[PDB]
Amino acid sequence: MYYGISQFSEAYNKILRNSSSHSSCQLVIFVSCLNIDALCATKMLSLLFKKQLVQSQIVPIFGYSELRRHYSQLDDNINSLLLVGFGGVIDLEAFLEIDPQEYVIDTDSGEQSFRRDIYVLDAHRPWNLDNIFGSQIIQCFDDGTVDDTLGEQKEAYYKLLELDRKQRKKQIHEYEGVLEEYYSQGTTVVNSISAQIYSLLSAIGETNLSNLWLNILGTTSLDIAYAQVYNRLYPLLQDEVKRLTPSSRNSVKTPDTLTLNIQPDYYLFLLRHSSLYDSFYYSNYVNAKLSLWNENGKKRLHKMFARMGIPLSTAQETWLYMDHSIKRELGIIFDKNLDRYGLQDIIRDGFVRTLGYRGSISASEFVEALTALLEVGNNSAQKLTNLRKRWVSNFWLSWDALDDRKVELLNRGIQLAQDLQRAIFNTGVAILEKKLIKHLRIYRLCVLQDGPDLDLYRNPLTLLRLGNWLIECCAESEDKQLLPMVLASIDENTDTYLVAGLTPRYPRGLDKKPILNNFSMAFQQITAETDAKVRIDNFESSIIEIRREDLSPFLEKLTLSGLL
Amino acid sequence: YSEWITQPNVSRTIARELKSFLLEYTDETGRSVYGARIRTLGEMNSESLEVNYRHLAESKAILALFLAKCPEEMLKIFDLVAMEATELHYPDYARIH
Repeated sequence: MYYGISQFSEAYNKILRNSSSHSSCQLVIFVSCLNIDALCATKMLSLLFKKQLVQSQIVPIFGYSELRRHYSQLDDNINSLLLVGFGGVIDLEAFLEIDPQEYVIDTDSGEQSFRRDIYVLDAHRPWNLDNIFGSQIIQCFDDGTVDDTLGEQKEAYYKLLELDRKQRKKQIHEYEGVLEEYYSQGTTVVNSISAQIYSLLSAIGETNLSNLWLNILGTTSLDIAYAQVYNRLYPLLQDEVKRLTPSSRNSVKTPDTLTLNIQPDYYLFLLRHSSLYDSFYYSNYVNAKLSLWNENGKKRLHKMFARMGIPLSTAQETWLYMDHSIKRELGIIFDKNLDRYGLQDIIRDGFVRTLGYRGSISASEFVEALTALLEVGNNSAQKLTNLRKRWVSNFWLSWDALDDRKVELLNRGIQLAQDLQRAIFNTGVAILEKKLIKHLRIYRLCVLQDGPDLDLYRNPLTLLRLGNWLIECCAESEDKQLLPMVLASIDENTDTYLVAGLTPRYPRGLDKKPILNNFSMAFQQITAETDAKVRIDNFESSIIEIRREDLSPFLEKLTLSGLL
Repeated sequence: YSEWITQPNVSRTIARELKSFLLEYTDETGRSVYGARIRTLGEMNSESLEVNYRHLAESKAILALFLAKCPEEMLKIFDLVAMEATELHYPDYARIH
């Protein structure tokens, strides 16, 4: 619809027509921080606007409250906005308090033009239809979902808008039925924003190995939560790697050679920086398959390395110093054995980048470094704001880590990633050993009342690390029904729980249609009914924060609801 | 006794005998003892296998007699047999010890 993927060129041309000059800064980019894909999309977009020498501002934004604040203080000289990684699923024209007649200019013709554009680069669905059809100012970068899927909803929206007797009754009842069945769909990500910007760069003729690596990273960040989208996009990335790879063969490793291979990139955690043992031990999937949170699973991992013919001391060597013969033979040693433990999905090909003589890094490892930098990089309302400020500031450590000049910052990211995953793992074995997960009939509940490293989980991405670590474990069990999960954690400082509504998902190797997140609107319904004090301004609207005394009534009303 | 253990037909027979002992002696649960102990040995990356002598005295007791009267020869044979048993249980444990 609003700009299909065939016509992203026209939106970019409109940006350069309206909001580019040597004279002035005119372009603002709002990017949702705590989102790797939005970050990579913004980095690609900023390299584009640097090369075209467009004066622009990037603002990292935590959530909708800060969005409405920052929009409100924009000057009229700013005649284009880009909203990256948010905003598609809310009526922005209503939420930002837009009146189009305040922005309209130069009607002549059955036509209008406007003093400001608001381009939306968002992969979340379902779209709000006021954005996609109602607004003349909001301009969504569509992946094709609208044209593929929403013809009935298009017709219903326009006929209901037209329909200001028996026929009137039938029609209005019908199209309200359609729209109220389209809304109250569960939320879901269908694309990578970085791949949408990459398709724009293909349209303009701007692709290069740097922009391709950013696209690979932003796409790779979806792999944990949105495996189907990653599988959809992976062939196109292989095409582009081959198209942009140089023609030399027997290429001798040389301090100027940037290379970007497709090669075996196992589903282990930070393999090329951990030891081998640790890269198995702290992997979400390995923990899920082997049930590694208990001594029997630990015994199984030891059994595996013994059967592989790898001494445990060698397995615990840091990967660079780990035995070269094992490093050569590792693919064979895995092929011979991992089916024997059901770990066959560990085998994967992924994108590996190596620059000169300074090591090798997969997209998997690189996004782990970037996420760790976002998470742990650097009165109640003021304390909350000073925390959100830390996260807005962590954005620039992940941003600067994307630059090869600053690989020491990437190594900070690697170290923080290891220690974060360690904290997640210890919290996870605490949850499962003390059997914290209460099995309510409709959904599973886990609430962290106390424990070490509790002060990390007040960050949404760290909470989602733990949520994904739990969900892999539940998904790979045979006894459990696949049910949604609520994960909650008290902040003793603010006296508020941070609460996350998490989808289930199938086992990692199986293939069916996707599972949608309906906590996003269920939390809204309970919020709208209740007298409780709960914040719902996070862009990932399946996350909320709520006062301690209000949680148990909120959860009781939730489990009475039929919406999950 | 040592002159008997070192006779090569006797030595090869003793090797087969101890291998059969390790693979077939069980707990009253029917679980093989040295199957489980070898599984544990590899998990620990250990170089040592604890053979209970009373088990060897219960089955193939002549080997228990030779082990008592002539341990230096017998333990060389039994070490080769134990490595064979665990190499059977874990391929390429020769890489670990």
